[PDB]
Amino acid sequence: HLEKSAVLQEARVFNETPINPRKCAHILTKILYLINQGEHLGTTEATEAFFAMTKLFQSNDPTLRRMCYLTIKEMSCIAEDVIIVTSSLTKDMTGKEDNYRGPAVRALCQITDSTMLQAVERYMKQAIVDKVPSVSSSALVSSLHLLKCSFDVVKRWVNEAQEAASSDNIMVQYHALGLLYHVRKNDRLAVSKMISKFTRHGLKSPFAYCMMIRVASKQLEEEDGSRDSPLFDFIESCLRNKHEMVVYEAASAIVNLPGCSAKELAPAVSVLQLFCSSPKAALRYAAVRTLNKVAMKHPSAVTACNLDLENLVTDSNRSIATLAITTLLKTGSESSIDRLMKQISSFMSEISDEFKVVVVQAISALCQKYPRKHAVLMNFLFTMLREEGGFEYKRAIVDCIISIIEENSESKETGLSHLCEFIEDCEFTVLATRILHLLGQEGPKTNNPSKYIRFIYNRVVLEHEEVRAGAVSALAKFGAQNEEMLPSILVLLKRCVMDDDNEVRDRATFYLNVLEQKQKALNAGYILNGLTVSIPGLEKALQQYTLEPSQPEKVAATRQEIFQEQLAAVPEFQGLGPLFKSSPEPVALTESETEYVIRCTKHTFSDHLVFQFDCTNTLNDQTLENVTVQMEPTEAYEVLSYVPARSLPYNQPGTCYTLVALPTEDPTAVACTFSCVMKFTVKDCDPNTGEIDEEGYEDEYVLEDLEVTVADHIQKVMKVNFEAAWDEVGDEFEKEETFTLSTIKTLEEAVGNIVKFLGMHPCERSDKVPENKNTHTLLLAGVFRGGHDILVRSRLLLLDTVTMQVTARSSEELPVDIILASVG
Amino acid sequence: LYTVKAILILDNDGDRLFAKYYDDTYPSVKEQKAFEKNIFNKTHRTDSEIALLEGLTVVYKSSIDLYFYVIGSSYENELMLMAVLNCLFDSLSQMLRKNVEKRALLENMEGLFLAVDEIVDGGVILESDPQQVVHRVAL
Amino acid sequence: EDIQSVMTEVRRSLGEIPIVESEIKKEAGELKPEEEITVGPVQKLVTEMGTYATQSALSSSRPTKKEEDRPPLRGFLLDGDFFVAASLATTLTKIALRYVALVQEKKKQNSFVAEAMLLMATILHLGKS
Repeated sequence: HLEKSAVLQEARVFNETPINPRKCAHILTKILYLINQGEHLGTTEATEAFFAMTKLFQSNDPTLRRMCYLTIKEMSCIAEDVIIVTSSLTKDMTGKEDNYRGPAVRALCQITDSTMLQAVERYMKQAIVDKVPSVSSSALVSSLHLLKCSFDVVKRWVNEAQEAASSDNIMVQYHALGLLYHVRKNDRLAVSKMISKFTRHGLKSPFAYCMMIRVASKQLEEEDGSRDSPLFDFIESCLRNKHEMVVYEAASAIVNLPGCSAKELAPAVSVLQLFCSSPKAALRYAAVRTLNKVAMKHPSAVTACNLDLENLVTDSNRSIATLAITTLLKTGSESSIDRLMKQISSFMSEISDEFKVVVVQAISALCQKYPRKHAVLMNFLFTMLREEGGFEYKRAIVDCIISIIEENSESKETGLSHLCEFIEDCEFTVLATRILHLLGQEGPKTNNPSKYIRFIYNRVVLEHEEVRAGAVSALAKFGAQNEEMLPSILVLLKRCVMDDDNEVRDRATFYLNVLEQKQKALNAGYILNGLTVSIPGLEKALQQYTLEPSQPEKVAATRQEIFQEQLAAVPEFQGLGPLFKSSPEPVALTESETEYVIRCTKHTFSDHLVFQFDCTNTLNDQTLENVTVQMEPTEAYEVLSYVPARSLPYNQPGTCYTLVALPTEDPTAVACTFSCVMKFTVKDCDPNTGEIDEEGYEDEYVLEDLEVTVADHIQKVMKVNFEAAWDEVGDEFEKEETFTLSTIKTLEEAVGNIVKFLGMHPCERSDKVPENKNTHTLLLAGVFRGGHDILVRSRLLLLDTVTMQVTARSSEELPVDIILASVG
Repeated sequence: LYTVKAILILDNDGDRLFAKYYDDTYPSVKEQKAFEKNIFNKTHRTDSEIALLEGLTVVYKSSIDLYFYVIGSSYENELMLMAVLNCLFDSLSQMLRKNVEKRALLENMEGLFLAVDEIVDGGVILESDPQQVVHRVAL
Repeated sequence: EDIQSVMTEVRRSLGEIPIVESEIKKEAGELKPEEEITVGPVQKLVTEMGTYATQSALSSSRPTKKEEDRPPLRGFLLDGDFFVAASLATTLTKIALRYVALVQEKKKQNSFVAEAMLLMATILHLGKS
């Protein structure tokens, strides 16, 4: 239509004296036209045009004002000294009428940056509360843009934003709730308060419902303090308003992840909610679906089926038919697959071009995804090869072949062989590469390789370089794997085809010379089956889904080992007792992502305990350095050393340790409590993940106590015969004490309490005791730190409560004393 | 805050009489036109309120020599999108003082540009009331 | 002696690289064990040659791709090879400085049989009886 240069240029007159609202407005229209028609502005002339226009803001005409808003936003980024236009926009923005109000806030806020943010706020507060949708919605979207430049200004607007939220007017609410969710967010909980306020309400605003559904879709039970249900009384889990999109979004989330469970007037576990909307017009597309559903997509699938299946079969309209395939695909599942496959077979008949490729891929893809047997997948993959013969590709040769060598290989090659009979050189580089690669790699004894070779030999002549090169190298590997083959390799390679073309020659000269001339140490080594060049995943199935309706390694296996590894890096802990075990009951001192996350584990050594404290400073305003967790033992333990966490910045874990020595004569338990306080140096930080200030202050954060149990000292085992082990460990360290467990009225619980506490597995599966028997003998075994066995015998008497005489024997005085004390 | 991906009003080839991009995904002419040609090819010569293109529900209508578009998300349905598309058709008609054809749009290029910006704002649906848009805009 | 410099701009440049792998794999080291140097002698080249084939190594600012061309070819033969580092002996160099089978005339053994345009017409001629 227009020329960008002439129009950008003539705009410069505004900058001088002429303001002429008609002429300038036209010139502006022309700018909008240059963009719209599709053109790109030249920067010098743009920069000039922008400074000129600001003069035009003096004249207040509604059409000129309008031109001015669109033109400055489009020209804003390809212009300089734009800042002048802010004042003019504020002047316009306060002027009453929707033409100015709404369009200005949007143009102003786009140009506005954090410095300028402050200016627009009075006018913004006035514009947001409006139940006149233009002014309010433009102001609400405007605030969203402004969250970037400066967050804090926008946040103050949360009250005006909320005020708009209370409208049932669709725009004012959609914008209000949507924006609010973004704005007020400083934690989940404050947003959740905003949502609960609207939540109990039966809106007539579908957009608000939708934007909110998304916020809601996850279970929120902290909305406005707390509440006893994930409840959403606005359609998400409810079905207060029917309208097929909202109904679909809501129904797929709620069914197997309740936003609330099913109500008689609002299904929300049952499959129903989608289905009542399901017979419909074009509208049906949302309605008919599924996704998730109780307990599977399949009972759901049956409802809707009439609709999806008739459109999919009948309509050879692309627009309908696509909705019908997506809808079939959605009502699908593992079960559904029988049905889904016949339909997809049928579908290509309506739209057959790419759609053909897709159905032959889909039937294979569905068989791989939803199991109807891996074999059937191969058989479908043959049908794909047959029908298209060329829309298979290179990625198919690699994917078919890799997939095939899971089971199919002998068959696949053979099928391929037959498939190769097709068409000599229009079959493509890829099929020849597949029969060639497979015949090379399997080295057929399932069928005679001679047919395969004869088929491939012809294809090579008239097809691309990459296959002819493929054919020589394959032949060489084929030689190395099977001796028999060598005579065919020679007739093929001497030919002008499989060698002596171009690329084919170079590869061949190498491959040939290595087979012919050389040892074939290399050739032998090279064939490991004669496999592909790469093993990807199973690419086809996802591709197909969209297209149709258009080494974790480990050391440790035990808590002691993983901790032992962590400990081992540090010297002191392995140098001063080596680790018998680490706790089977590690206790987290301070909860996750509050102030600190500290998890401590107590590790036992031959004569020591090391406490590993994994410390996180989740303090947004700080970053920590030289952090240690300090300890006060409540019994006689010596605290030898502290190992610091070098730094703990915001949200970054670090580990600190305290090594203490264990008593080895203590008459009371090694079940003991340590009071923990982390001390550290704080340097100020701007929350990101870390950043330290030039100077800072000392600060401390209090932590929970760490409890060490007898369970940490002992590792559980059972014995085949307790009595022998029990005598064998040391009846010379034997001590006996009688306890009453009055809070345990039966033997079975009693055995469980001694077993858990001590960290001893009761022998011979003695946690199950004959219910309410007068006498019982409980056999305990486990190994104590240092590597010495500890056996405990508890002879239980059951009155109405449990009394036990617990006799313990151990290779030391300490386990005996420790167990006896801890139990009572 | 997002519903509408883009709005296009296209001649009966898919070429840009108009498009205004409420996505940031097409700003350059080459690609804005490619998009336009892409959506017009699927959707056209099968009029319904549904089309699925690019994994997005595309809602469209037609006139004498134009096809009118809203592209939006496919987690929705036609009807939500349709409310935008109906506003788009309607508001342009009342605004221009003549029904949407290539002739009405070209007749008043300014009414068309302004009217569409009121309907969609950066992919959020700013307005959907045809009457409101028309008063809001000044020719 | 240029070779690190020439190869390296390409090795870190892009274009289309499937078949590139095969050809570079048998090729890069060859001929004389230490007779180049720009900031990568012939040995860096053998390193490179191996990385490009299917290995991994910092050399020529890394190769463009490593994953080979059509499924049969793979890296391995050549990887084993370069017994004597890029030197005319019984390695890549041997292969490179030798020609696969007979190569003489215009019988189509490293040949193409006259002038390419005249040949299209002769191929067309089926000579059906």
